Amino acid sequence: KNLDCWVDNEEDIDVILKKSTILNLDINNDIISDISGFNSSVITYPDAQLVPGINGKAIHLVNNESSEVIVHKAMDIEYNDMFNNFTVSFWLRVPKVSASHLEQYGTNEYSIISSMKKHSLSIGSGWSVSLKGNNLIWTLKDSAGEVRQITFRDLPDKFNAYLANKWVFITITNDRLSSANLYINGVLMGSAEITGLGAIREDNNITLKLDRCNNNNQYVSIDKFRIFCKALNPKEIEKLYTSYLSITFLRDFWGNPLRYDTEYYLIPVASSSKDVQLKNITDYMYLTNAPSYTNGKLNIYYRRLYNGLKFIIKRYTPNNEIDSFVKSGDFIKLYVSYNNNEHIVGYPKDGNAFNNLDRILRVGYNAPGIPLYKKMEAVKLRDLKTYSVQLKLYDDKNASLGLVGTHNGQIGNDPNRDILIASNWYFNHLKDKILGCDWYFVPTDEGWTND
Ligand SMILES: CC(=O)N[C@H]1[C@H](O[C@@H]2[C@H](O[C@@]3(C(=O)O)C[C@H](O)[C@@H](NC(C)=O)[C@H]([C@H](O)[C@@H](CO)O[C@]4(C(=O)O)C[C@H](O)[C@@H](NC(C)=O)[C@H]([C@H](O)[C@H](O)CO)O4)O3)[C@@H](O)[C@H](O[C@H]3[C@H](O)[C@@H](O)[C@H](OCC[Si](C)(C)C)O[C@@H]3CO)O[C@@H]2CO)O[C@H](CO)[C@H](O)[C@@H]1O[C@@H]1O[C@H](CO)[C@H](O)[C@H](O[C@]2(C(=O)O)C[C@H](O)[C@@H](NC(C)=O)[C@H]([C@H](O)[C@H](O)CO)O2)[C@H]1O
Repeated sequence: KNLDCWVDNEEDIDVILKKSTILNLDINNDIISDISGFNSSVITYPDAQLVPGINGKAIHLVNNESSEVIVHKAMDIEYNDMFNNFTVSFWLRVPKVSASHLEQYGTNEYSIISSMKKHSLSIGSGWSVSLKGNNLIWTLKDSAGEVRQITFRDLPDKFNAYLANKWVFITITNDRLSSANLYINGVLMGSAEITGLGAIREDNNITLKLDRCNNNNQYVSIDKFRIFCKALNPKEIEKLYTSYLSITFLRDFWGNPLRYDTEYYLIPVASSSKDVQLKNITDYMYLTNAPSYTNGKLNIYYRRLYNGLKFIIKRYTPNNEIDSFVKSGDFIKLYVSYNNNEHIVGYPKDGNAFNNLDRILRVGYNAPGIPLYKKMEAVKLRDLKTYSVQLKLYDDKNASLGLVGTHNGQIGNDPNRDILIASNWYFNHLKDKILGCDWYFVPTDEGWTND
């Protein structure tokens, strides 16, 4: 803590994050402003775009020189990082680079955030955040012209990868008396020795914009951009990361808010390589293997997306109000979209159920006279870091029919399958690290396109 900023009380992480923050980009009524107490100024150019963020709206940048945000560092923070420790933390969302783009822009490195005066592949001093292929780069440069750099390679499985259009949380801490550490989602991804460079003298503006990017199509989103005047520690990091994740909103596979009337494919967290298939209208659902995509020469692979059943969420009692956002604790009707029709998902009174308890879900059941329970509550009962949802079924008396999940079993002469069910069993295993009632809601997205 020798080169850290504040000098008061080294115990309360919550209070430490606040007191040590020196720049803080928040967005309110469509304006980006600094919300640390320093009131640095931010100038939002004309083509800076706002999109859903992990908690309110975020900044979306596209590839024209008029899509940018500038921060004019205030008087009393202007120089902080010339010698002291600083930490930069932000949420990022980069689209899965298409294999074509990996071929033709894979050696093109460009910035998205930078404190460092630029000129025709010649650089000032300061730092930048840059992308080159599927690499995320941190980069410190000092008055003498000396550089320190971290290069984090994204894993080759894009379903899991940090640079494949999911929101991820970046934090970079630089302790001038030791290292620069690169974290993603609270984990240490990369690091380098920064002992030895002196005097980081940079631009008086922090700049948000794509810089020297060859692909006319790139975009990226940045939220909650923040500068602390210290190398935060991982226990500080963990707390900073989870603080952004308030349960009150459910999220889609990408980290964006869960909405009604929109098509999502279901993929189970515990079985991420499966899609949902349906036996027949009126019948059960089961897990089947999704088709996968590999490419050797590019070192990349993913299970493909956009097949299996699409579902749609609707409010139980719906009509007049304005929130298209599914709140955890909301009661919904779940439907399957198959040829323009909406077939509600439910469990009919007395439908088979393994063992009398794991109730086999049914798509489109219509047996006259037979009650069909379809009131669901979508909830976030665990695993906050994972953008996943749980779904609870009720019968028509407000008794619980269980969380939605699967159960291996056999039905008639179809083969062994993992059939979708509703069961109260899950409710005793809620601390498990992996659970079978955990769902990803996946909407089509510009950022992910199967090649
Ligand atoms: C199906 C099941 O195992 N559990 C369902 C549960 O059923 C019970 C019952 O057994 C009980 C029990 O759990 O309730 C009670 C029983 O007294 C004890 N045994 C003793 C004396 O302790 C067993 C025991 O604890 C079981 C665990 O359940 O463990 C052993 C075992 O001793 O038998 C442990 C052993 O190491 C295992 N061996 C091996 C090599 O793995 C075995 C073995 O796996 C099992 O024997 C078979 O899998 O388990 O627990 C049932 O035994 C009972 O069965 C009925 C039977 O179904 C029925 O046919 C029979 O009727 C018949 C006679 Si006749 C056909 C000749 C006419 O009647 C008997 C008795 O009634 O049913 C009980 C009903 O209550 O019931 C609940 C309902 O709420 C659930 O169905 C349980 O299943 C879970 O369902 C979830 C979704 O609904 C998931 O699918 C779970 O699956 C995952 C998961 O966690 O989601 C799926 C994962 O892929 C899987 N991964 C891995 C790595 O395994 C996991 C994993 O299996 C477990 O999480 C633990 O690792 O499950 C379902 O598990």
